[PDB]
This record gives sequence, C-alpha cells and structure tokens, in this order.
Amino acid sequence: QWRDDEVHFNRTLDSILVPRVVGSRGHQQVREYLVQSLNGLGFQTEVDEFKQRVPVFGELTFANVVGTINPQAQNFLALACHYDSKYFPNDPGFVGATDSAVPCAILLNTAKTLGAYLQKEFRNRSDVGLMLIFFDGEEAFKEWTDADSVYGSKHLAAKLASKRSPRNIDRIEVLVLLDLIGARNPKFSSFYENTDGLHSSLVQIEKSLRTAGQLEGNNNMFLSRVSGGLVDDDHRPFLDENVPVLHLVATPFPDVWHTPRDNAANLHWPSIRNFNRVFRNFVYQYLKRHTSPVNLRF
Ligand SMILES: *[C@@H]1O[C@H](CO)[C@@H](O[C@@H]2O[C@H](CO)[C@@H](O)[C@H](O)[C@H]2NC(C)=O)[C@H](O)[C@H]1NC(C)=O
Ligand SMILES: COc1ccc(NC(=S)NCCCn2ccnc2)cc1OC
Ligand SMILES: [Zn+2]
Repeated sequence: QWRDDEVHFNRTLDSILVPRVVGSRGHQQVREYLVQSLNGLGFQTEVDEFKQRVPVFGELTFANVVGTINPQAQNFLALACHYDSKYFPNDPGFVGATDSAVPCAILLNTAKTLGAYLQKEFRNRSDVGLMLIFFDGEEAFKEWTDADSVYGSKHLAAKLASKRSPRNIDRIEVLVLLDLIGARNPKFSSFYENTDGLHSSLVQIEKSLRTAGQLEGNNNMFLSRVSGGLVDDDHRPFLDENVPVLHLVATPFPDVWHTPRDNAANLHWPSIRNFNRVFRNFVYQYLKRHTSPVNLRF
C-alpha cells in the first residue's frame, strides 16, 4: 500500500552527495540540510555537538543529528547511518555514495513515504517512538582503529547512557544501522541472534513483495543466514551499552568501497528501489505491530 517517492529520494540524495569530511563546508551544509529535512518531516530535532582532537587535523567540531517522533514514548525504534565522508589526501572529491549518502537518503525517504502514518496516527500513542540518527565522524581520519573511528557514535552513546527521564539508551529497543547500500545486488545477512527475528521479517517482507510483483529484477537481497563475520561500525559504542543491533550492511562490500568510484555513476537504482520497498514496510510493520516493550537484550 505504501507508494514509492523516488523524486524525494533523488533530490534528497543530490543534497547529501557532496564532499563532507568533518570540518568541511560540505559537511556543514549537509548537517544543516539534515536538520531542516528532519524538521520538515515532523521530527523533533536535536544536535549533539562536541569538540575532539583527532589525527591529522587536531581539534574538530562534530555534530550528531537526531530526529524523534514521540519523544516521551516509553521505547524507541532507532534507525541510523553516518553522514560524514572519509578524508582522502589524494581524493578530495570523494563523496561516499554508498558510504553513506544513500543510507542517509533512505532514512529520510522512509520518513517521507510513511509520512501519512508517522505525522498522524503514529503520534497518538505513548508506547513507541521513532528515532533517526545521523552519526557524525564514523570514518577514521588516518587509519581505522578502535580509537580512530566512530567519534560521533561514541559521544552519542555516552550522552544517551548518562541521561534518565530508566536510561535514555535503554529505551532503544533496537539500533537498525544502515551502511554501504546503493551498489548492485547487495546481500544482507543476520549478524546477531537477538535480532534474527527482525532479519527474518525483512526476508519475509522481500519474499512477499516479490510474490506480489512489487520488486525490480530477479535478485533477493535479504539472505536467510547468519553471517560468519562482523563489520566494525557506528553500532560498536551501542554494543558496549548492550543495545540490540540489526546491522544492515551489505557483505561483500560494494566493489567501490573507499575508492574514487564510490559515486552516483556506480549506484544501482533498481537495488535501491527494492531496498526502500522492503525497508519502509519493515519500519511501518514494526511500529504498527508494537504493543509491549520489545526486549531483545538476550
Ligand atoms: C532518479 O535518479 C535516477 C538516476 O539518475 C534516474 O534513473 C535514470 O533515469 C533515466 C530516465 O529513465 C535513464 O535514462 C537513466 O538511465 C537512469 N539512470 C540510472 C543511473 O539508473 C531516475 O529516473 C530518477 N527518478 C525520478 C523519478 O526522477
Ligand atoms: C574490503 O572488504 C572488507 C573490509 C573490511 C572489513 N571489515 C571491517 S571490520 N571493516 C570496518 C569498516 C568500517 N567502515 C564502514 C564504512 N566505512 C568504513 C570487511 C570487509 O568485507 C566483509
Ligand atoms: Zn567508509
């Protein structure tokens, strides 16, 4: 029943798909664009801004952007991406199309396509709300290590853990983190036993949409298997606080990952479209079905 809005998606992606290393002009423009976009989609918007010294550049100002609908709800579904792009000395024009402009565009477009629900009937409840989290400073400035990585996520997890209104971080039922989406024929495996039921939901929704003739082409992206390895990402500081994670990161990685080829020209629209159809229904169904607190901390 939920229709595509590809005009919105495209125009959103165009607005984000600019060089946006933390501290750059493009990063500032994207931050402002995210905040404006969230406000216009009906979210209560907050920015978690902070300074931190990193390799190469010294002190930089980071800002996570968080939008919430039903901020006084008991629990939250949280959907996330990173909005910074990776600094490359020899590639100042790097735009990280899959990493993670498309992921961020997907979250905003999910909010757009379900707007008739999110901005109306969904507001009339106290059991669940929706959080969209745009992490800053996911990328290493010199070399990915536990230290040089995920600066925004580290800060936001600490912030959410340090507040009570139970701890704010504890009201997050699951962190659904989208990364490395946009390439052709992506494959998503379940990383964690505790969110396998949610993964199974994605699989079932994709099967159902295919049977209804609603998917483009012949690939299925949601695999019914547990992945044998893990991908380090923005959810690490949330694991550290026992938050359940559904990690929607394609493996294998896009061919273009961390190369000058991670651009608009190498995106695969039919895959993006299929992702959006499954994902928007997954989010709607999670919210629609919710009654009691979902407790996947096991
Ligand atoms: C959203 O953007 C994509 C990418 O530019 C558009 O897909 C292109 O559409 C034109 C017209 O059909 C084709 O000639 C190109 O081959 C497509 N390019 C790619 C990379 O797929 C799509 O049309 C846009 N959607 C809307 C609604 O404007
Ligand atoms: C080249 O293929 C891979 C390379 C590395 C890893 N493993 C990890 S733990 N990477 C951390 C990625 C952090 N990140 C996310 C977005 N931008 C940076 C897995 C790969 O294939 C499964
Ligand atoms: Zn990256």
